Amino acid sequence: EATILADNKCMCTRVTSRIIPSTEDPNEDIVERNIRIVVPLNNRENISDPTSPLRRNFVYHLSDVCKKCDPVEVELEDQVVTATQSNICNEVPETCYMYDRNKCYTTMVPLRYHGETKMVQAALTPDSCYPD
Amino acid sequence: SPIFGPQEVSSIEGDSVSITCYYPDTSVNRHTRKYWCRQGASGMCTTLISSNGYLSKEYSGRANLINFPENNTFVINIEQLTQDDTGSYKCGLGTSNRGLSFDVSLEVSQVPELPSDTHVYTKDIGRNVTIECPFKRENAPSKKSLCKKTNQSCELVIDSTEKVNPSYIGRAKLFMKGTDLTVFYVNISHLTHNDAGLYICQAGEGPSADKKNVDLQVLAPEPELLYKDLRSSVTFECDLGREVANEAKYLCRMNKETCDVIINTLGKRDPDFEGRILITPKDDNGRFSVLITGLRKEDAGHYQCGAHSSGLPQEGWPIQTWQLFVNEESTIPNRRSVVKGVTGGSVAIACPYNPKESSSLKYWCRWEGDGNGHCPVLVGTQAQVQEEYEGRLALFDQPGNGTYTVILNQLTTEDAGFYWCLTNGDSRWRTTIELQVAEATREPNLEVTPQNATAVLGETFTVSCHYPCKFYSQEKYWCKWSNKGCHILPSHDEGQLVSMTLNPVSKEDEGWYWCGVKQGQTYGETTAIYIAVEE
Amino acid sequence: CQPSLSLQRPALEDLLLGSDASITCTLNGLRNPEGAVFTWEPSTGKDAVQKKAVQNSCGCYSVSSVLPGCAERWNSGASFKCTVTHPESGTLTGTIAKVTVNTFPPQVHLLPPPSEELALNELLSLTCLVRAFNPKEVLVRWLHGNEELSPESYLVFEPLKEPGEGATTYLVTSVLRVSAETWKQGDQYSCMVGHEALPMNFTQKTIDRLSGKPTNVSVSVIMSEGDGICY
Amino acid sequence: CQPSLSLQRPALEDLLLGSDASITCTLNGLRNPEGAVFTWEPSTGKDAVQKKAVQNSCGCYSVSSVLPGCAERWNSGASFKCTVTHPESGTLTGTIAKVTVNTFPPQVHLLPPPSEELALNELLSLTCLVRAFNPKEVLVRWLHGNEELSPESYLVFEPLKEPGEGATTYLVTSVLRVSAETWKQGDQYSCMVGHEALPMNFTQKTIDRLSGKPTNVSVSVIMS
Amino acid sequence: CQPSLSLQRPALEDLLLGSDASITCTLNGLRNPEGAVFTWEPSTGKDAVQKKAVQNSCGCYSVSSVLPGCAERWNSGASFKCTVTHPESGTLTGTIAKVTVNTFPPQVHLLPPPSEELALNELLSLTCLVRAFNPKEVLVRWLHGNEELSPESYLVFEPLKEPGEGATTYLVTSVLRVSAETWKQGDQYSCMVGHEALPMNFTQKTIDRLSGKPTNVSVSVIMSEGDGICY
Amino acid sequence: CQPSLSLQRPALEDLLLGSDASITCTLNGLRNPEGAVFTWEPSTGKDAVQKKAVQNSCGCYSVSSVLPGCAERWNSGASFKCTVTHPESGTLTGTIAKVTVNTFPPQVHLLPPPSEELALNELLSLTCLVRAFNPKEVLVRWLHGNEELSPESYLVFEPLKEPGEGATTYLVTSVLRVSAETWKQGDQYSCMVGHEALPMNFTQKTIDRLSGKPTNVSVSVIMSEGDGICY
Ligand SMILES: *[C@@H]1O[C@H](CO)[C@@H](O[C@@H]2O[C@H](CO)[C@@H](O[C@@H]3O[C@H](CO[C@H]4O[C@H](CO)[C@@H](O)[C@H](O[C@H]5O[C@H](CO)[C@@H](O)[C@H](O)[C@@H]5O)[C@@H]4O)[C@@H](O)[C@H](O)[C@@H]3O)[C@H](O)[C@H]2NC(C)=O)[C@H](O)[C@H]1NC(C)=O
Ligand SMILES: *[C@@H]1O[C@H](CO)[C@@H](O[C@@H]2O[C@H](CO)[C@@H](O[C@@H]3O[C@H](CO)[C@@H](O)[C@H](O)[C@@H]3O)[C@H](O)[C@H]2NC(C)=O)[C@H](O)[C@H]1NC(C)=O
Ligand SMILES: *[C@@H]1O[C@H](CO)[C@@H](O[C@@H]2O[C@H](CO)[C@@H](O)[C@H](O)[C@H]2NC(C)=O)[C@H](O)[C@H]1NC(C)=O
Ligand SMILES: *[C@@H]1O[C@H](CO)[C@@H](O[C@@H]2O[C@H](CO)[C@@H](O)[C@H](O)[C@H]2NC(C)=O)[C@H](O)[C@H]1NC(C)=O
Ligand SMILES: *[C@@H]1O[C@H](CO)[C@@H](O)[C@H](O)[C@H]1NC(C)=O
Ligand SMILES: *[C@@H]1O[C@H](CO)[C@@H](O)[C@H](O)[C@H]1NC(C)=O
Ligand SMILES: *[C@@H]1O[C@H](CO)[C@@H](O)[C@H](O)[C@H]1NC(C)=O
Ligand SMILES: *[C@@H]1O[C@H](CO)[C@@H](O)[C@H](O)[C@H]1NC(C)=O
Repeated sequence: EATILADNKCMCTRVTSRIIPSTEDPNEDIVERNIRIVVPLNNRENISDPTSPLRRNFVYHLSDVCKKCDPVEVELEDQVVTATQSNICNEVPETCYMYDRNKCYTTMVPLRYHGETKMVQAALTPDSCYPD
Repeated sequence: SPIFGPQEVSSIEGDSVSITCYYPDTSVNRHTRKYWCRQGASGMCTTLISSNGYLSKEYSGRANLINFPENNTFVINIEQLTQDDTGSYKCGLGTSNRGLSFDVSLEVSQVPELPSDTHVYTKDIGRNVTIECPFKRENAPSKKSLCKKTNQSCELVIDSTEKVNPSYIGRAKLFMKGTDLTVFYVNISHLTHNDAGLYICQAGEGPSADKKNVDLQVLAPEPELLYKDLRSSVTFECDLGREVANEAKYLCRMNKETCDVIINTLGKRDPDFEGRILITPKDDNGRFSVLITGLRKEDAGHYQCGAHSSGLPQEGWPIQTWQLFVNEESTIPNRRSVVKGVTGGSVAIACPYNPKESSSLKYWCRWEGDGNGHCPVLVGTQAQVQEEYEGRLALFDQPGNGTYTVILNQLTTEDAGFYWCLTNGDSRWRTTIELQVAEATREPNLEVTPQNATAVLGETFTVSCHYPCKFYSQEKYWCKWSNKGCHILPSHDEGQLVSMTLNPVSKEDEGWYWCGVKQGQTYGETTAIYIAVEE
Repeated sequence: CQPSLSLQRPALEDLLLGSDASITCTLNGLRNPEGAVFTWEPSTGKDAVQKKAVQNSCGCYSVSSVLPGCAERWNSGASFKCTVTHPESGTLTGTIAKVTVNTFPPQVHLLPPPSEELALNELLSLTCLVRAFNPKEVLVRWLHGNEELSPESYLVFEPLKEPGEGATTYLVTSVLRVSAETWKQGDQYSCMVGHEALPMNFTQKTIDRLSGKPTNVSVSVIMSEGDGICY
Repeated sequence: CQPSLSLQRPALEDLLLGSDASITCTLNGLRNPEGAVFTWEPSTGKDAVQKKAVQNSCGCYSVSSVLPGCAERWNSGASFKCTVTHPESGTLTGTIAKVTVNTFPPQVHLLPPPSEELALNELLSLTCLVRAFNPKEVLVRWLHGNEELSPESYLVFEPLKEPGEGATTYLVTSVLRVSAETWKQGDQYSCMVGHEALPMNFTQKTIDRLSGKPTNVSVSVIMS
Repeated sequence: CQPSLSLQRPALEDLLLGSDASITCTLNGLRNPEGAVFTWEPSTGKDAVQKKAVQNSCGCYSVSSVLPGCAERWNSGASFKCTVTHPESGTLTGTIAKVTVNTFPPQVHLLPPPSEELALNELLSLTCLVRAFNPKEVLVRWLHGNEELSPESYLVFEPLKEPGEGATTYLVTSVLRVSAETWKQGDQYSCMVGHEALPMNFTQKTIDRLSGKPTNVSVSVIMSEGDGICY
Repeated sequence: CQPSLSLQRPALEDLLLGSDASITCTLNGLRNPEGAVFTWEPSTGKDAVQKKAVQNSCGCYSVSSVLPGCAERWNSGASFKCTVTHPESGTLTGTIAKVTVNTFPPQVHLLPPPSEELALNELLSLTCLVRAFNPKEVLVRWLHGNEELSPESYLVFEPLKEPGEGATTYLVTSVLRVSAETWKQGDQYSCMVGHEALPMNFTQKTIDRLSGKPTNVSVSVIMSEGDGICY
């Protein structure tokens, strides 16, 4: 079957690849790459803040897709030190075109109550943001 | 894809069904929208039932949806089924436009006929049945036969005069009871799918009015579903009767055709599961509880358990099938699965468990392997330590936090193998660790100064453990070893040694004292040392 | 005018937007004057500020009894039992039990204005369709992107049970009038729905002139480094 | 219980397939039994049939009466006067007439279903927004493209005043759950509104797969 | 030769892979016998070892004195010193401390083998380009599917300053020869780099054949008009 | 200071630019300032030239002499046996020539930039991986398509012996910084390489943006009413 190389929910993109025997030469093997992009039509430039206008630009870099920010342990026959797998995983939140079901995105909205104001938070994803 | 369920279901006209569907363990999938839609010729999956409050008119009052967050599944009950309910169905979460779902090919049959008016027998395969065939009292002192009806001609298969069929020699036998019954009772100790068909029993050689037909149907046991997560464990409970208790069981996996054996009671084992499989003792009921750890994609498929003198899958014997689906979206943290230790040093393995079942019993054994799949407990919350150790082994039950640590000092090549993380808990988080040993490569980071410690009774004694900068920011501790664990000893620390002073001295202070470290909660490299007192 | 005790469910706006689930044990239907005593089981120290008796035009009295600081009980589902004694109505009990057997979260759908109101350029009508929710009581408000609108500027109809075969659900529709000037001028108008079964109790929906694929969409896509290195 | 005369105007169901209408009078707040007489002024061949009287939760009675055969008269703005006499309050009289001084016809606006329900493949909520009319009484009836749906099938709300200034213009709404299959097959689901202000006392609107199709959306794919 | 003092900061492998910061204080340039004294200011109990003296060209002695102050001490930014008193003359003093002014982390770039070698079946040259970092010393290691290869198979080059302007940075390009067969069997060959600026002090980049440059690519763009969830 | 003979090989620059030869016979570690004599095999035409001497750090001295020899004697492998003589030191004689027994041509390999830097649109890196050559000496240069690039704009790491088996194969790397703007216009940047075992004494390779781009760059757009997404 096909092998997966990156499946980033933030900016929905699925980059997979596979090795197929070259039809013109059984000795040679071709490396095919499949990509699946999901460009929405109702999201905004910022998905956490709804005041931003609709996003109709959708810039897609391949360096941002296969990022793997998560750290990984390394063994050099002595210590099991930790290490990162990217050089562009800096920390202001980056732009995420689409939502991630696992994550919970909320927004602050002021409301009135008996002549008083309160900062209540709302959930954009009904399925997500549950106390469990 | 991650959704698993019955790929094919077969019911009957005017009957109820209870379909179950699993899904990963997440707050979303538990609180999301469950749905049960039917797929037509246009591709659009027509929704019929949902957990939001929708119910199609066709299923009004007949079906009902329930979500079990504890089970982490959701069942779909249906009633008053018919033939029009046949078709391709789905079972997933959210919407049908996505992929989270599992196709279903429900083909509801109709009750065709009961032509033989007396006795139907539609049971499982490899089981035992009692074929009843009454007759007339006047025909008792005469013929007592049973033939097999076919589209070509009838064939005598069983008879009291030993005139039987080759395919039933030994697999069946006639039994004549007393008490003035006037009815035939025939046993069939071995059933097969080919044995199905129609049979005709009759008494008396002449034309008797008891030519009674019989409808025999041999079925297979409903494969029990097993929705397990990746890198987890599983418990295959094969509970049969006492008849096969003294026989040899087995456990195979169905491939593209036949079943590939994996393990049996004769010591055989597949190299793929070497270290992550065993067999539990056999109780008086002949129940088996095969255990497997480190689940992977290749483990998914149909598993089968049976019994035979050879302990191999032979057609015509009891069978217990399972269908295991491995969920790639597992919650178990990616463990190392291998621990490369060095002789003389020490090792600190972390055995996990569900933090809710912390008030349970935990154990730790060494996988023997070739003998018969054993697991002799070496240390636990209640079990002590044997004599082969007398140190170099202890438990450290972290108050909660999810996991507990195990220490193993004085390592040697004879300790390499496989070690499991057992516990009296239904969480089934048994992790398998492959312990690899290597020769003395370099010196240990922890070394005590007085090696042959010979203290004196009633006289202050001191012992200092080396403390390199490698663990400068880590915690340290001295603990006295016991057959149940290690008791911490409030010692003195130095900014680069770890001192330990015993102002008084009693003969009970002797034993194995340990010098270790701690990184907040976990442990690291440690060392042991025996302390004796003179007179 | 006969005796009749009833435990009034606390107001949703007094439960979500606030933190006082003031329960009321109303003893309505009394042809005779007042002079009763109220009692509760979960005595958490908060004394039941008993209220006066109102004499409706029909000619009968109705007493009330408040219980503040019972939010934890409602969230946990602890049943509330009220006992009232009176010469004409000695024995009288009322029971509260939060619905936690077949509750569903509301499904909000902020629809855009029609096609004719746009041509008029006078006033537009926005509708917020809230669907699927067993608890009848529901809260609905509107906001001008970030400024809450007064209740007198929009309308909120009464919930009604949804027909059809299945479970029990309700449905409401709130209307908001907007000027075409603010609509064309990129002003985000949102609908806020408050409910108990929702996660965090609230869900928001926004809309503007770009309701979503309004026949005029200028989309772009740039897949750079498609043949690069995917670590 | 203080007796009080309350006159009721015929409902919108008179202009329906029915024949005649019916004006009604009622006297609420009576402690004495029936026995009065509901006499009228425009009793031209119309039998002033009486009806049973009910009670309140405290003993206050409620007499009633009807006047059949006054459909054409009321339609022409004819005035009617009610007159009753009972001991507890002597004689009580009232007057009514069809209101047409400030009449405004409704403005139907059928909204399409939201794109969120399309992904569920279940039912679709079709809305029929009404607006602009003084008489809050309004008739609402859905149609499956020339088929009359039952009242329990669809849903209708109550009229409420608008949040504006200048005049009283109420509005109503109505939601209908249509099967997604029929909605995709191409079946018109019309909304019929009834009001005396409209010509023929009926207005109709239709909607199904008719809208600016989004076929003009421009997508620009660049694989630099 | 003329005597002189030189404070050598601890190495990197002895600091990141190891946590002892053996800071050295050498007294070179001496053409006379030894017999000096070394003293340190941060006397944390660890007695400073006065190593023996070696002999350089033209009979130029050289003394050294180390101090294992551990990585934590040298990491906190404490300023160390070395006061030495030699016999050939009066006395001398120096100072040394960690630097964190214009410190930048390296920008690792694991380049794949060139197509010139893929056409054959011999060895493939893997390059690990390290760029943008002020601290000169840098560690470079490789792993063949969780297995560190001996340094006798790598080809690390001394850092050299960039030719641009502005900040001061250095570059290195470690090379590793890999069998083409192993490159086709699907085995990984990652490159690890150790640096001070790096949070966690280690970065990794791993590349099998599929991450490299493919040939027949297939892109599939989708226009989802529903919710903005990726699933 | 120990007087010792030393023969310096001519830089490959002059040899691959139009110069016969220029071997330098030096006598380092000399003590006392006084002249010397240098004899050798008589080349074609030129005789001998005594260069100026200098001192060292601790006082050592060094006297040098150049021999503008012949390129034909180099290609053929002839030796320019030197012989130095002066008071206080003995008569030292050395011999050096061309290594014409095992010579390999450099296998140049020009790699493209990474996908990361190609996206930042700031500055890209180009590597000229050279390998396979017994004589570690080599001349490396860059070009801006046709113009001669300066060495102050790129780097040239020192050669190093490969970890191979058998022959003494070396390897070098040269990083060049290029602006992404030139890249967008489709410019070129080649890598000049000069070696002894190279016909024409030169070899280069260019970097036009394509450099064998992938074939069949497919693409598809999906905008149907039914998303039908897979998982
Ligand atoms: C997680 O999933 C499992 C598997 O579906 C759930 O187990 C069943 O869940 C259903 C629905 O909640 C329960 O239905 C109730 O059952 C009550 C009594 O329990 C009987 O259930 C079976 C109903 O046919 C019955 O066969 C069963 O007999 C078995 O146990 C007996 C001893 O208890 C034993 O003597 C028998 O030989 C046989 O082995 C139970 O007696 C009933 O009173 C209710 O009205 C309702 O029908 C089942 O009981 C559950 N157990 C089953 C089917 O064995 C489980 O509930 C899920 N988790 C949670 C938290 O619910
Ligand atoms: C169906 O019935 C058959 C018949 O009983 C079961 O198999 C039978 O098991 C008995 C076990 O008691 C066998 O008899 C015994 O054999 C032992 C030798 O192992 C002997 O020492 C005892 O004295 C006794 O005779 C019997 O041979 C055997 N028969 C056959 C045909 O296998 C079978 O297990 C039953 N199956 C089920 C699913 O119940
Ligand atoms: C998108 O909107 C979100 C939510 O407003 C922004 O996150 C907030 O940013 C503000 C201002 O910097 C902070 O005060 C809040 O604390 C943030 N809320 C969080 C992090 O939950 C976010 O900055 C916006 N995106 C961008 C790119 O600016
Ligand atoms: C035929 O099959 C029946 C059913 O298995 C047998 O009944 C068994 O009889 C023995 C001896 O009495 C009991 O110990 C078993 O418990 C019975 N079976 C069960 C399931 O309980 C019967 O013996 C078989 N043979 C004949 C001749 O009937
Ligand atoms: C929702 O309302 C309940 C009512 O008491 C309250 O307890 C809860 O805190 C509210 N939700 C959040 C996220 O605060
Ligand atoms: C990396 O090492 C330096 C020097 O010891 C230290 O200051 C820094 O905290 C380390 N980074 C970590 C621990 O993440
Ligand atoms: C793969 O690329 C080659 C190169 O031109 C082409 O001939 C062939 O048709 C392609 N095959 C597929 C399946 O894309
Ligand atoms: C792939 O490219 C080659 C180039 O010659 C062309 O012949 C072939 O038709 C292409 N195939 C596809 C599927 O694009």
